[PDB]
Amino acid sequence: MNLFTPLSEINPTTTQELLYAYTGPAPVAYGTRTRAVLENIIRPYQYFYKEPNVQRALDIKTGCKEPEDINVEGPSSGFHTASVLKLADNFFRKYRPAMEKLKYWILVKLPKLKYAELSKGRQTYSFIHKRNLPAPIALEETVEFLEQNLRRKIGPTLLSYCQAIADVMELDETTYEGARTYTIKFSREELWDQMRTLNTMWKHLERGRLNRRTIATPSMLIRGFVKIVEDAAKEILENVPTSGVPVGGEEKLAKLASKQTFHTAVTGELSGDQEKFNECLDPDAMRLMWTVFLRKLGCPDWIMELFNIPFMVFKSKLADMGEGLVYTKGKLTDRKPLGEMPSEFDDLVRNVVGNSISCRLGMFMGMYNLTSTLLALISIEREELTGSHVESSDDFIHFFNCKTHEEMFKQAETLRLTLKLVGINMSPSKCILISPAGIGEFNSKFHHRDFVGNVATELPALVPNGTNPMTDLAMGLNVIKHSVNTGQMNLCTGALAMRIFNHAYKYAYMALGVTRRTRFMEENAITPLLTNQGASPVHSFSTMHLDEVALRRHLGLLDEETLRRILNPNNPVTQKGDPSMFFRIENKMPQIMEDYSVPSCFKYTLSRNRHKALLNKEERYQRVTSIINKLFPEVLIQEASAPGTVRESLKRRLELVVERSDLDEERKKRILSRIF
Amino acid sequence: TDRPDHIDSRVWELSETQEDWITQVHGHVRRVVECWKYTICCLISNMHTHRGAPQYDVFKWQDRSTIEWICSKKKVQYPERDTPDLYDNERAVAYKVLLVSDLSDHSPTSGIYHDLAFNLEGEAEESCALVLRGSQLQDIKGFLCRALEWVVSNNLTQEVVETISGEAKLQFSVGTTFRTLLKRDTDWDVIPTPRVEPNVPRIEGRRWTQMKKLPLLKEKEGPPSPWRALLLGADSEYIVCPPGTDQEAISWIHSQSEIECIRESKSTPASVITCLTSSLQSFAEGNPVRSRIHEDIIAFGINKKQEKKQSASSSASGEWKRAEYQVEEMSLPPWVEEEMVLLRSDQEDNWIELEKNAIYTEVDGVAEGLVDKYIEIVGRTKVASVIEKWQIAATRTFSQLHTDRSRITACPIITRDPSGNCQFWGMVLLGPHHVKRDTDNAPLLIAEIMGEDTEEKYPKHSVFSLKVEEKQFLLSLKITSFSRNKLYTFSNIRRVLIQPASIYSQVVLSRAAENNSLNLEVNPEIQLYLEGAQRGMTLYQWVRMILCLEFLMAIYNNPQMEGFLANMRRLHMSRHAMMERRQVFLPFGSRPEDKVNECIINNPIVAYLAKGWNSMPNVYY
Amino acid sequence: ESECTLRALVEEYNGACKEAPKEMSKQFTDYNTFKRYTTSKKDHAPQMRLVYSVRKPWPISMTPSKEIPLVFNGTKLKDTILDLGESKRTRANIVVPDYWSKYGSQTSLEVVNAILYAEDLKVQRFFSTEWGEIRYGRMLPFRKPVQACPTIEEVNPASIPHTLLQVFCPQYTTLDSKRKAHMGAVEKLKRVMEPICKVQTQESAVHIARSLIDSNKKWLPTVVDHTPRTAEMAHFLCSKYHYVHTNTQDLSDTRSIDNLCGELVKRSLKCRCPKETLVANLDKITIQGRPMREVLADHDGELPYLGICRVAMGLSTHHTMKIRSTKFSILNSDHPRIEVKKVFSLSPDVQVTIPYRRFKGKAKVYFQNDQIQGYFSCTDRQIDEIKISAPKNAPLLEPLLDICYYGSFIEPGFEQTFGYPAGKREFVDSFFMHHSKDHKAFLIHMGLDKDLSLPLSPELNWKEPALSKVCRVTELDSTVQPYTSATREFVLGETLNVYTQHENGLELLICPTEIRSTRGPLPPGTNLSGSEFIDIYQDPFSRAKSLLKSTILHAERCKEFVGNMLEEYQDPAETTVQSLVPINTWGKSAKRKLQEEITSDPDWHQCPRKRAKMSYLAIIAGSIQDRDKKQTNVPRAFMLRGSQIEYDMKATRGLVVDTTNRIIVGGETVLREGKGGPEGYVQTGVFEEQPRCYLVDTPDHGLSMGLSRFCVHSQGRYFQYEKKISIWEETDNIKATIDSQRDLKRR
RNA sequence: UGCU
Repeated sequence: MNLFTPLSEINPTTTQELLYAYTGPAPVAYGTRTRAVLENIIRPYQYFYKEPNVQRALDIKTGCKEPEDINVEGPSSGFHTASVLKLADNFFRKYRPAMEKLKYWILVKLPKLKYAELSKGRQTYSFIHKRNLPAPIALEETVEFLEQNLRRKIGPTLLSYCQAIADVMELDETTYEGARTYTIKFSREELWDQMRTLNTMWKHLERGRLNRRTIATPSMLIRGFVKIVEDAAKEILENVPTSGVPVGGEEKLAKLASKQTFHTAVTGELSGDQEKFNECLDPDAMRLMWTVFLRKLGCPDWIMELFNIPFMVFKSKLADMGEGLVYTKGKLTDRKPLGEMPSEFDDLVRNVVGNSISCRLGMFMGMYNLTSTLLALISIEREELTGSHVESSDDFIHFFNCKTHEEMFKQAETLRLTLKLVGINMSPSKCILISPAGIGEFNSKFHHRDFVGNVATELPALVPNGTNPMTDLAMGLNVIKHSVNTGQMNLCTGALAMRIFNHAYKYAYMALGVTRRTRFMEENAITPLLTNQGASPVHSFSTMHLDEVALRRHLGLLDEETLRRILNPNNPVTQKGDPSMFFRIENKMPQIMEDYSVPSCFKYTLSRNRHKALLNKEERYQRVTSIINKLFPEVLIQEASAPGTVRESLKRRLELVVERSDLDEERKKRILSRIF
Repeated sequence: TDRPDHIDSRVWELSETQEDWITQVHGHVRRVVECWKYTICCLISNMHTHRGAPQYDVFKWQDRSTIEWICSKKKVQYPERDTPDLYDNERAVAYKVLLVSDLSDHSPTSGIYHDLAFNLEGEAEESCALVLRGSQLQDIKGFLCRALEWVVSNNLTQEVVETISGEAKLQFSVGTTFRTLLKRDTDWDVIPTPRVEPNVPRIEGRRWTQMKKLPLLKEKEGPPSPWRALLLGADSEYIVCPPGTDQEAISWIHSQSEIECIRESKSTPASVITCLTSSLQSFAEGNPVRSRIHEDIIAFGINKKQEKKQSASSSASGEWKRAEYQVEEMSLPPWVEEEMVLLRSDQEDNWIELEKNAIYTEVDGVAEGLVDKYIEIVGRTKVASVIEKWQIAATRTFSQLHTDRSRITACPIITRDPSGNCQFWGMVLLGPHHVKRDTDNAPLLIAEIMGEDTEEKYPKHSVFSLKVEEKQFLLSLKITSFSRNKLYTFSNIRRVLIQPASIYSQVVLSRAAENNSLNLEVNPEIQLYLEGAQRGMTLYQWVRMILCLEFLMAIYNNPQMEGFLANMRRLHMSRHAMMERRQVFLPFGSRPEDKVNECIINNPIVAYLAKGWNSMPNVYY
Repeated sequence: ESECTLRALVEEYNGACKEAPKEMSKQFTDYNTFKRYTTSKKDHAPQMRLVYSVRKPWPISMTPSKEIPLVFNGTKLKDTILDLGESKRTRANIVVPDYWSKYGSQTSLEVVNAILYAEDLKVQRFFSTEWGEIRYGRMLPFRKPVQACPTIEEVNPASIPHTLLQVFCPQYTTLDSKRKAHMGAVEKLKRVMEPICKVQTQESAVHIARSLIDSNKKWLPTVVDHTPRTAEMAHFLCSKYHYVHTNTQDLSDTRSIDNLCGELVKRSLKCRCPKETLVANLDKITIQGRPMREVLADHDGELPYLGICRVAMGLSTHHTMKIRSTKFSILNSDHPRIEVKKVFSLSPDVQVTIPYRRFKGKAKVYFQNDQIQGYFSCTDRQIDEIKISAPKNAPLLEPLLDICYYGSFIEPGFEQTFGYPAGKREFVDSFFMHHSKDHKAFLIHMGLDKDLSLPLSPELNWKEPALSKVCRVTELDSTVQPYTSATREFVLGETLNVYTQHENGLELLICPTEIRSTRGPLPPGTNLSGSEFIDIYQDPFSRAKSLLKSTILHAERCKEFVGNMLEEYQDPAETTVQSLVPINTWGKSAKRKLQEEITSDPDWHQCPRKRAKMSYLAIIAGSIQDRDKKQTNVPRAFMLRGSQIEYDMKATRGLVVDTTNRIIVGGETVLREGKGGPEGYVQTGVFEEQPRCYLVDTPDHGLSMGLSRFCVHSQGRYFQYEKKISIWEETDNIKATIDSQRDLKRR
């Protein structure tokens, strides 16, 4: 490590890039997640009391603890109710513009939120198939479930979706009918359990940690509810100085620099992490903070109930245990459930619900990053704390401007205690304070005189993407360009990355050495003329943003005769399977439908080489969307608002298109005759 | 903002404080409807005069004091609950603007004021139509039609209809049994109402100490770590084959090869040399994929799972217990320093042949000159040749993956010097790989040329003696299984050159910027703690050994390395602060070294970095 | 032909109905939800398969085509052995694109030019910029959002969808959508996408046009006074170690819009309660065919007058407090900068109250000037600390003195006189000159130290060695940059002062009466006919044309103008009328002719010809008469002052020509006898079925034919605009009602 | 079956 600590030319902050083993393999998880899941379940109960008493903590519903019960020498699970109330009141009294924006979002933006925003998620636990499915599939099957159990249509808004979710909870028996045909039954208790179930699963390819961690995913019955509170929290956090989570990239760096003002006699800079986050935060604290925010805003009761649903559902969460703890007799390996034979998690047997285990304390999952940020920020607002604080989720940086060292130490301890009041524990081994400010870290961004560039955080993106030569070259060069713009890579590193990417990109498409492609080009006398074909690079450091074909045409490296062939919109290589519609600006017929191909012959598609009914349903939706887009050019620019159902709307639109086609009347009649 | 386009800005800002819109159902739509009513009131009194005074007096959105003052002057009184929107001087009677969904079957609402009812399409009821003039009717109809177009554009028809009707749902509600389900795991109801008075209590905390001395990393005790990597590293060599294709080189090697075992390891039986010889013979013919033989089972561990499970079942005795997995601790091997020293040895070739980018501007020339300087100062080095070997081997092993083969594939590792001669580093044998995931292992038989043999460094290698053209070489021939993801990652190992290039470029460009002139030939002196003492050392050799250490770190990347490097950044920052006469203060139970020491188990380069940290000073004055 | 498209659409509709019996029972508005259901395009780690995928025997999947030979020179290009689906199932060799690079069917050069249009623009833009000389040096980054790529025309985000609708599908739009569209951008985009739409699908062309008229700002670290106006070249022209000097001008109409806004503000401050005057005038002026509110929204500039007019329209302003050449931004302060009305009784009769601004409590202000960048902390009128990041040997006289003026720190001036006060500008100039020749107040305010570490020399130079050094001035240890978290909302004062809502009050941002800027050209296409300030035009022809368009097209304005001119009452256009007619002696005859024409025809204000005659007579009546000359009869025609343009009573020639078919004022047909819309249209009806009147093709098509009733189509609904019969607009009736309410409230 |  002595080679990474220069003393003369550059400082170790600039060499922090060297403390990265990237371009080496990323660690993976192999076996059962049961031990990790059970450890995350048991940790909140171990931290509620100063002396770990798990058995006495499992009977606690709301984790609220007296100020004398708050552990100061270790992690503390739970919150102080009076502290939460007073700190939320203080945070509301200050930052009034943020609360005005919250009221604006509630009145205006919230009613316009659509439940189709839930489709943006990744793999989602499905309460119907008991598996992990893509968010569109789970959303659509949940919508069908609500429609066929409530015997009504669900409105496009997210409020209607949440109301339908709440209404289904009132039924005694619910059923799901879906094509394979098959029918599944849900009681109120069964569907409640599926609502409050989080599907646990390993986190693979994660760098920077010795021990593998477990990630979880909720069902669509609660993702919608979490969406409202997350959007409201984002709206509040965008308008408060002390937040750092909703901003990112260069804007986050600018916000950090706006607070790096060290003018007093003693100017510290505390940068640290919060230990055991996502499991020392009781959801009831977030409930109380949101309730205070809505009360002081004059909001009605229904919005309060809506905001309080998700945190109660997470108070009743059911974490999915893995496929069993590993047991061995000799050199055997057997996987057994929690309660079969004694282990270190015997105290949690009473919480077992089938293959899932309950946990009333903590969050167990980062589903409330913005709300946890708000909970952290409300505790900052108090008279003793006069410094500048930035908190994203559990990574924070604090700047002190104090007259004396003792005052700074008192402020730092007050910061620690006020964080502990709401269930947030500073990691003692990860929090470091520098008494003269100027050196710090936040979100792995180290600054000494300015935020130094961090090479090797851009190396994993330097591999060709693998779509097609044009897209791969374009996006690789633009990633390098963004790295150069942000200051991560300078002239030399940028050019070297360009050369390495170009060499790997030419290798990946059989453009180096003697390959089948090169042999075919050689025996048929086909000069490359393109980077992916083995020609010399046309792109330079200053021309990263320029397209290859246009630059080659401008420089004369690609003659017009070959351009007439490469950019043919009728080439068989990229020909589409169906005709497409085209605009015609200032023409008698403004829309023409004809067969089309992607202009570039090198934008081909690589064959991938290997809930089915729902996929056919997606295909039907795609067909309907395609015909709607063809017949309604204006929904491509603005939202769809035509009245009636799809069939009648497109029927009248097709008619009106016909009477403006400028043909003979009888020809229009014969065209209309065959319309279904 | 939230103002609809058809709503005038003055009307919108006047409506802000008229009603508490947050508590009303569809507060935004309610405000829009009230703005519609006020605009209709404005349009009715469209600059009409009577006896030198406005014909209509508008009561809507006016302070109650003025309303009572002017109503008293007009000998009219109205109750607080309902007040007419406007008053007409002609045909003296109070009027109120009403919006209704249906114009038919409508009756007057109150006997104290008249109703000017309108529908959402801009039409007016008969008495309202006859009271007002045609111009007022047209203005009101046009404004209401613009409002209707705004409504249908924003898909707010249902909300507007419900608002106009007068009654609407709370837009969200929680039933009874759902509330009971929700309140199961909490001590508060849906909208919590704790009885405790808000307060921030004072809690006795602790005192923040000071990191007067830098932490000391724990050095583990145990046997020295063996070389646990895919390939040999600095002990890699090659045979200079005559120019030709891969098939010619393999034929030339095999036809003149004399293999004799000189050191056999129990991990890799010496009998699997026949696998390599058969693979070489098959590749020399033009058929890289060959059929299985008897010793392929031993070489690639074919079916080992069944015999292992049968032995486990036969030897199964006792009582079931928990797993309690353990990781053996190992000390820093002596060969890490030797690897670092030998990796810096100069070569006769450049070993980094990257095609230059185009040059159009002067900035392009500067960048390419910097890249060329870096390449020439790190190219002629053993580490560059080892990186090239790793690249070739990883890519040629990864390209024959992705299929379900029951046969044996041979993957030669051959490079070519800038004279046409082939350089045979070794050969990778890929066995039966029924691979389905990205983490499942694929059996391999890594055979490659070794420069020097060491029992403690390579305990699992069976070293052979290779006799080709009156020359003596060594052969490693280790049995390993290696995953798809790691092979893909090592297929792009050439990216490791960026970080030492980053250091070199930052030094050169900082020197250029301070004196406001580029040099491109600066080789300054870097002060470092080499043997516990600060001594000067040139930039070029510093970049060379930075590249060597970065490469050695990349091929030995594991969870231990990841955690160690993640947790040494705090200590690196603390040391950089301490070298600038800055004090470092810590919380009560702050031991930043524990989260590093937990990651120091058996990784030789983690131990090397830990020893490098320990050697250099920990107290700064 | 055109029938093939209809055939394809009909077959697609029939197949979608048959193949999807459901998915159409849903409402059409459900498209916004189910257009996102496009699963089965998902993939994981395509980069980990590229090497193997390319090296597969048949890597490329394409539709069956006969243009690719089965075998070419012994190589099998395509494979049809399996044909599992037989549609989009045949597989091609990896060399097929390489084979197609030659031996392939060609395309017209126009298609190639159309495809590469935007990329070619980028390439010529790169090769047209002057590649200057590299200036290496340490740089303190400034993180700000910058435009990703240049736009052919800047349009406010609200008007982008309407502009695209007018460009691509005018047949499915309404008159409101047309009014909200930027017609200049519409014309530019139509000209650009005429060839492009022939080679790009509907959505591709739509979003290409959107990108051509969308800003898409992105945060990047920039260099002060070196903003490249667009991040397209930041990697080349900028870094933390160098910049490439370039010589590019603005080439934007923001300067002209500043000139127009400055004229409006200057003329508005001379009337009663300027705020509503400015607001009303900004709602009656149109640049080209775009209303002034929309063009103000389009141009989000840093300039002062533009910011004042944007705040008057409820928008925001990016203007920063500027003193001479130094920009100041308050990082945080206890209270807003207060002002002190320091009255100077130097003489009994001659006294001037010159107000200055200062700080109360603690504050921290960031300052930037040229390459000098840093911040300072102050308490009241005392400087606590100053931190500066400036190049070595630089002269810090002007930035430090700008700081001192900003905080009112030094006390030779402000409350004192250092000599009789007269005007703000003279006092400021005297302050700057006095402290330029005598810059010792800074040293006696800050103090001196003998420490050599402090970089600020007593002669106000950076890092120059000296025996003593200026106290409490150190180097900028860490980067500091202004950043606002909450969305700032601005308040416009009654005297047109722009304020920012600080916690404890109002923070002044822009203040007229000290904004020094000379007059400049007005934006082309400016229309001041409907405004109260026509004299903003510096051309007599434009003045007369605007005045006559105001009087002719509106009866009430003609009434008011004739009444004010006849009775010598105050009129908004007194200056214009006085500047149009030469010094004459026809006022009495003109007033007479007014009298007989009014008495003979009380119903004159309905025929535009009568309005023209009355306007001519009133313009002559309100002219500047001569005293020492007897009055003469009014002539048939006269010549405009300082011009050879003839204005004629009979309107047979010259500035106004009233033919039987139409009336032409200044070469422009103001009014047409039967085909025109001077009184405008109203919507009057939204229906799901076609009403009983003509359906026009496009909103502009119905605006030209001038029917009494016509419909337009927009997403399955019909909007049948008929005509406007009311003689007043919504805006001024709302104004009259609001003023009547507030003019009953005042007692 | 050929990336310095």
